[PDB]
Amino acid sequence: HGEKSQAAFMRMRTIHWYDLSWSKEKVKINETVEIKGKFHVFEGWPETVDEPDVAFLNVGMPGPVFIRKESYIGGQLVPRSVRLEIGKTYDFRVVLKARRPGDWHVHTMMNVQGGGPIIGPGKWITVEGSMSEFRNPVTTLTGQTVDLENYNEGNTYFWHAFWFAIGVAWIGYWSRRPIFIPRLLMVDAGRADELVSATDRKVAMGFLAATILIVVMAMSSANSKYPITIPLQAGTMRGMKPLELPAPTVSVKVEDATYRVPGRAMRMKLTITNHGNSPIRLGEFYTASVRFLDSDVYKDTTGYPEDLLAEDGLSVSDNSPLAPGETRTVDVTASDAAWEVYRLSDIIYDPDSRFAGLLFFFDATGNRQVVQIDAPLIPSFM
Amino acid sequence: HGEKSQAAFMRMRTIHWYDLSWSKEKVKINETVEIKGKFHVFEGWPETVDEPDVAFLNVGMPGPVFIRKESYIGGQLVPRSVRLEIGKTYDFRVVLKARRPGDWHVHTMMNVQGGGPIIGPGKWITVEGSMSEFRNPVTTLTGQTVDLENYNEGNTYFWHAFWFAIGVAWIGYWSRRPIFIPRLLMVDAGRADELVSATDRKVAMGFLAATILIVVMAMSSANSKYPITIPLQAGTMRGMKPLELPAPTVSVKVEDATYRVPGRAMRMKLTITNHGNSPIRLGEFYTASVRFLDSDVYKDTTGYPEDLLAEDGLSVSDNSPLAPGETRTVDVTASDAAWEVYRLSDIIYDPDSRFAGLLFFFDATGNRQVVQIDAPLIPSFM
Amino acid sequence: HGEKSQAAFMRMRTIHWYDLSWSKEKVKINETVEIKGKFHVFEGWPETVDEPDVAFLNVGMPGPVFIRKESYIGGQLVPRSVRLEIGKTYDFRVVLKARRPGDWHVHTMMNVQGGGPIIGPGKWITVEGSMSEFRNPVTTLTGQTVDLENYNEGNTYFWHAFWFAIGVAWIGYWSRRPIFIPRLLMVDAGRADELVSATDRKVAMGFLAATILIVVMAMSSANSKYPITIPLQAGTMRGMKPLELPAPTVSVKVEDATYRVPGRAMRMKLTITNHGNSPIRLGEFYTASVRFLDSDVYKDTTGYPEDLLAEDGLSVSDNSPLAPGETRTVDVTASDAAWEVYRLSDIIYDPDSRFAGLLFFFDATGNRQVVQIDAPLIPSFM
Ligand SMILES: CCCCCCC/C=C/CCCCCCCC(=O)OC[C@H](COP(=O)(O)OCCN)OC(=O)CCCCCCCCCCCCCCC
Ligand SMILES: CCCCCCC/C=C/CCCCCCCC(=O)OC[C@H](COP(=O)(O)OCCN)OC(=O)CCCCCCCCCCCCCCC
Ligand SMILES: CCCCCCC/C=C/CCCCCCCC(=O)OC[C@H](COP(=O)(O)OCCN)OC(=O)CCCCCCCCCCCCCCC
Ligand SMILES: CCCCCCC/C=C/CCCCCCCC(=O)OC[C@H](COP(=O)(O)OCCN)OC(=O)CCCCCCCCCCCCCCC
Ligand SMILES: CCCCCCC/C=C/CCCCCCCC(=O)OC[C@H](COP(=O)(O)OCCN)OC(=O)CCCCCCCCCCCCCCC
Ligand SMILES: CCCCCCC/C=C/CCCCCCCC(=O)OC[C@H](COP(=O)(O)OCCN)OC(=O)CCCCCCCCCCCCCCC
Ligand SMILES: CCCCCCC/C=C\CCCCCCCC(=O)OC[C@H](COP(=O)(O)OCCN)OC(=O)CCCCCCCCCCCCCCC
Ligand SMILES: CCCCCCC/C=C\CCCCCCCC(=O)OC[C@H](COP(=O)(O)OCCN)OC(=O)CCCCCCCCCCCCCCC
Ligand SMILES: CCCCCCC/C=C\CCCCCCCC(=O)OC[C@H](COP(=O)(O)OCCN)OC(=O)CCCCCCCCCCCCCCC
Ligand SMILES: [Cu+2]
Ligand SMILES: [Cu+2]
Ligand SMILES: [Cu+2]
Ligand SMILES: [Cu+2]
Ligand SMILES: [Cu+2]
Ligand SMILES: [Cu+2]
Repeated sequence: HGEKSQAAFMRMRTIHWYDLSWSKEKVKINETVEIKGKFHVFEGWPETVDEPDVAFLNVGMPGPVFIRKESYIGGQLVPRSVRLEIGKTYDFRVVLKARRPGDWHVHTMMNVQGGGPIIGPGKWITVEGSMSEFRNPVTTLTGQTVDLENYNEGNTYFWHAFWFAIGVAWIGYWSRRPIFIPRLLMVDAGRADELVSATDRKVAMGFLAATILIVVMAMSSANSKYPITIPLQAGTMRGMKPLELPAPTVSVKVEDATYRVPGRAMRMKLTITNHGNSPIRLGEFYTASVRFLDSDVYKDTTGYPEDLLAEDGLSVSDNSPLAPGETRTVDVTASDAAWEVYRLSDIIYDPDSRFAGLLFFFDATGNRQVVQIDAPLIPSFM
Repeated sequence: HGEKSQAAFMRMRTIHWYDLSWSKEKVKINETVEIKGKFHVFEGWPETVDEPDVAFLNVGMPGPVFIRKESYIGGQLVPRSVRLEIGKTYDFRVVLKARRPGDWHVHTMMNVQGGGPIIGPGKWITVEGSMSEFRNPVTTLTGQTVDLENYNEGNTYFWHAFWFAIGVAWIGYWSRRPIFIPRLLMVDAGRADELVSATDRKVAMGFLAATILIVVMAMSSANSKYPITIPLQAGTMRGMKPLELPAPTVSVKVEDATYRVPGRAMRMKLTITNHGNSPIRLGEFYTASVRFLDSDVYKDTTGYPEDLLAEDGLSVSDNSPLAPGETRTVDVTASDAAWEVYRLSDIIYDPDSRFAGLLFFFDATGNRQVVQIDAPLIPSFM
Repeated sequence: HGEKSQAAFMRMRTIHWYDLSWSKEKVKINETVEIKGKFHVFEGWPETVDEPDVAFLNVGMPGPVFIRKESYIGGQLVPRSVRLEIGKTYDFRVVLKARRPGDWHVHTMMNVQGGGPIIGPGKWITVEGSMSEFRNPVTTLTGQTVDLENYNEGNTYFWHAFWFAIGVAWIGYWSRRPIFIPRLLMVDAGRADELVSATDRKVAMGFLAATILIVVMAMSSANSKYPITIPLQAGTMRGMKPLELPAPTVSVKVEDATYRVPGRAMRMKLTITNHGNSPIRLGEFYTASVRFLDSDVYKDTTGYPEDLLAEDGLSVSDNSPLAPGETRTVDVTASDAAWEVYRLSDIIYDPDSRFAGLLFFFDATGNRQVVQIDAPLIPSFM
């Protein structure tokens, strides 16, 4: 939730999430779900979004209904912010543990500093069980195993209640006497010195000394109880390993790209050159989490969110085997209610009417090439 | 105009504009002139100029004597700011349309954010005709063809005059009575409440209600008249395609570079190694829009501004065919009044006495190699 | 001095200084000492240190006990700040001239803007002689040879004394009369106009006119005496040539890296793959200026500061010739008091417990390969 309201061109021109898998659709409490996939950083990064020099891989959900057990970018655990390069592709994996029952829309997201949220496709996952069964065991380097759900709760309650009680007692010591009107009149009359006695001064001195001594003793006792402590671990982790992918033996030029403004579709003229890899055929156009597929060339079998999957939303004028070398100019039409449901038609309000997306080409043997396209998008009103 | 006053080293060390062409020297009104060329970004970019992450290709002229019909960087239209990389070469093309008659010095420039203006060579172009014949037709996506010279002029005049008249009427309603002295005396005397009557309150209420209602009705009518509107299109366009140029089979090292301070020339010792490409010969040294040529090796036939063209300003101690492999140390002398006219001799006031420029080598067949040189420049006073 | 107090991980993860040489250990006054070596910029640059876009090569010493005659980065003189790229290796050379007698700990350092100091290994150098024998001759472009120790000293003294005397005379002219109490009483009594006479006004006018005229005449005389002047030369020098080094035919993966917190050592599990270059053997681990060596494989003969040299501080479970192709998992133990002396054990207070260093592999013929390792460092308390 939160993507439909984001500018259409910003969603089109930031990060592209390609083949994704979810290990389970329905999980029990304390069971783990794995979300893996690839994300590509668009070369034409918008200028109002800072470069992903400081980026964090996040899980979009209405709260800690899951707990993120681990997250890996390129096989490396990433508990901190990371640095990503423009134009590179990265594998990502996220292992989550179920905490609260219910149906949850879970998304993979990249939070970018100086940019904001970049939400990926969301999937509905059902958690069955009771929240009381959730456990979060962690073993420390000191040899102690604790449960993070209730660890250190009683100590915090005790100390906060103790200090609150001390403050309440300090206020109530003075609250046993007339408070506001008689004291104000006495101060106005010049009898302020009569409002504080020697016993009050002794009580204040005792309160101050007891507070300081208790703080010192509590710090000493806490140090004795936990002689091994480390500061909070923070920093930006550089040197993320990107994917070394086969360059596309397929070249695609966008002649024109238009959308009818009333409109639930997008149309584009494309010149495609096959540089080998056998006769190929376009099977899918990915724009903003929406996948328009050509049923005759490719069929999704990964449980891609159906609200974002158009099984026959790709209409190519001529989708015949493009013999290696053939340069065919084709008119592709990406049509689906998701265009209007995911407010991609709101590119009419955007201060930049340019789109970007991914095209997937398959040969007879099923090998897939990914081609990256970007162009300006012209609205049609006649 | 405006380059002679810019620091000499800043002009030497920012952008180099090489082979340029102008389609016409004399044009009529509504006729188009094309300026094409190449620009190279110097690797040793000055630190006080921000990197050209946000750069705009501009035309330097005393105003809209021309209208910039289009501009292309690397074959791509660039109506917005663009991103350029240090050390890369780009083709540029600018098509302008003549608007006002007269002789105009036209320059190609790169405005760089956090840096300032980078002016290129200027050429004198004559426009013949009358300004009243200039037309700027534009066809909108709604099917309307308009002339940008006078489009929406009457509407703006009408609305501004209407609101100015309303304000004048509001002031003049109160201006029919004594204004300053009697009213001031009455307010001082305590008779302020007598200065505003019930009729005045009713008039003020009517003015407020009429203003609000007129604004609302005008907005509704404007929306009805123009139901299709888009916001201003802005942004920085990345992914500019640079030139893939042959690396210079010629290696040049600058041993020493000196200039006499009184002085109208510059001298340099150079070690040149030919790595193939047949016997070569230096034909031209480009510094800051000034081209020093060796008449025996090369002759300009592009109509390069004569104030910046020194046909025999390159004197090479030995400019004989440098057999592939020969490593000759030569003393080159670049001499021309342009050195003093374009205030390149003002490098003596610069907080950085280092120069940069381009050397052009030609073989027997006429093939040209471009070598890029940079060195510190030492003034000579004895 | 000043490195032991710097965070251990910051010292481990910034710049690595490898093979270094000092021309002399004991020098006389006016004699020169050359310090050469290589420095590598770590790829995982810490986020709290700005990238070395503006870096200066500096000499760490308690003052001008030496004078830095020259400094070269990649064979190019670097009197100004320079730009360095992450992940590149550079040669550096520094020629210093002895000025003051005594024993001096001299370090090579890289000052990085927005980062702070990066100190390299320090060496003790003895200077014998008298400071009065030190000379700093410099020949100007005007044909004058001067000594920078005493040049322009007398002129500065004369002008400062002259202006101070003028100010003292101005104060003392008024100081001959009663100063504070009688004047205050007269001003309070309303007799302020009697405290300044016409002669005082004439004296003030003469002082003002003389000051302005003297300033103008002094400027004119200084211009006449030195008709050739240049502004201060400043700027950041880009285009530093890095080393083109053989990629390591040796691959090393860090399985685990741990340190006992009481502790004077560090332990690591490593998987090493030989990709040719004959049977190899680990001979040295460089962490933070500390070099742990395996005496049986390599011996230092460069006079590396002994406080930072552990001749037998590298213990490899199996350090037998790793036949090209062999993938051996070995347990290496780097032990030395320098770990505690140079406060590398203070990584326990660091907000980032990750280390980086260099491994040196030698074959039978003595050829050396440098492998770069980085990992998180886990403290052991049991
Ligand atoms: C829950 C209260 C709201 C917020 C409390 C915030 C800070 C505390 C303020 C007052 C503390 C001192 C009590 C008054 C002097 C406590 C005090 O003096 O009690 C005797 C009073 C005074 O004697 P008197 O002049 O002969 O009688 C006048 C009132 N009948 O008599 C009483 O019968 C008791 C009345 C006082 C009861 C108020 C207690 C509520 C405060 C404790 C709340 C603790 C929880 C805090 C978080 C919400
Ligand atoms: C690092 C330097 C210290 C900071 C400088 C200021 C220090 C001030 C000193 C007092 C100067 C005022 C004159 C008072 C003369 C001595 C003095 O302390 O008198 C009591 C004064 C009231 O002043 P007075 O009676 O008119 O003074 C005349 C002689 N008694 O109250 C206080 O000082 C505050 C309340 C009583 C203090 C008891 C200790 C509790 C507070 C400290 C914590 C102790 C427990 C430590 C935990 C381990
Ligand atoms: C061009 C004027 C300069 C700038 C104007 C700026 C804002 C407007 C100020 C005054 C408007 C109300 C007029 C006075 C009450 C208009 C008004 O009350 O007119 C009757 C006056 C007053 O009657 P009275 O007391 O019996 O006579 C005294 C003056 N003789 O009599 C007149 O004979 C007319 C004199 C007033 C003429 C001034 C008009 C100029 C202002 C309109 C300019 C519009 C263009 C604006 C942009 C420049
Ligand atoms: C979103 C919330 C609204 C903002 C809150 C403030 C609103 C204020 C309300 C009035 C409170 C003061 C008491 C007045 C009582 C009602 C009232 O409006 O009285 C007239 C008052 C003068 O006060 P009064 O006579 O002593 O009031 C006693 C009873 N009449 O003048 C005004 O309110 C201003 C001038 C007359 C207003 C006429 C409408 C023109 C202005 C609004 C635009 C209407 C056209 C819309 C275009 C589509
Ligand atoms: C070294 C002094 C410290 C700093 C000086 C800073 C600025 C100068 C202040 C005073 C200058 C005017 C002198 C007084 C009027 C100089 C002046 O009027 O001298 C005659 C006085 C006054 O005559 P009187 O009323 O009959 O006698 C009263 C004092 N006996 O008599 C004297 O016997 C001389 C006393 C004055 C000597 C003070 C001189 C010190 C100042 C010069 C220092 C220069 C070095 C500067 C850097 C440190
Ligand atoms: C660029 C524009 C200049 C700045 C504008 C202000 C200039 C002010 C002028 C004076 C106006 C006040 C009326 C005084 C009338 C003329 C005048 O100068 O009178 C003397 C006034 C005192 O005023 P007054 O006697 O009541 O004036 C009545 C007629 N004399 O003192 C001063 O002006 C200051 C002290 C005397 C000046 C002598 C010259 C020394 C200062 C200047 C440097 C000269 C040497 C140059 C070196 C090459
Ligand atoms: C959450 C836990 C709540 C803690 C509650 C603590 C109690 C707080 C205040 C008690 C007020 C009694 C005032 C009696 C003066 C009532 C009073 O003033 O009585 C006259 C005495 C006469 O004493 P004397 O013998 O003639 O002279 C002194 C030596 N003999 O004067 C005084 O000066 C008596 C001073 C006594 C002050 C006691 C207050 C100390 C409170 C510290 C509390 C510590 C916090 C808890 C620790 C875990
Ligand atoms: C650029 C175009 C210029 C537009 C010029 C607009 C004219 C402006 C002001 C007229 C002043 C007349 C004042 C008469 C009070 C003169 C006045 O006060 O007369 C006494 C009346 C008595 O009226 P009554 O009948 O006894 O009671 C009300 C119901 N019957 O009192 C009032 O309260 C009369 C109020 C009348 C106010 C009229 C002003 C409205 C002006 C709106 C202009 C709209 C803008 C143009 C639209 C395109
Ligand atoms: C470090 C070097 C130190 C320099 C010391 C300079 C001496 C400073 C002040 C002298 C005070 C004498 C005051 C006499 C008034 C004492 C005074 O006021 O005497 C009455 C005269 C009467 O003169 P008169 O003839 O009747 O009228 C004028 C034409 N004839 O009035 C005046 O107005 C006299 C004005 C004389 C003022 C002289 C002060 C000029 C000082 C400039 C110094 C230059 C700096 C050094 C250059 C290298
Ligand atoms: Cu959602
Ligand atoms: Cu992409
Ligand atoms: Cu010009
Ligand atoms: Cu260049
Ligand atoms: Cu030291
Ligand atoms: Cu390194």
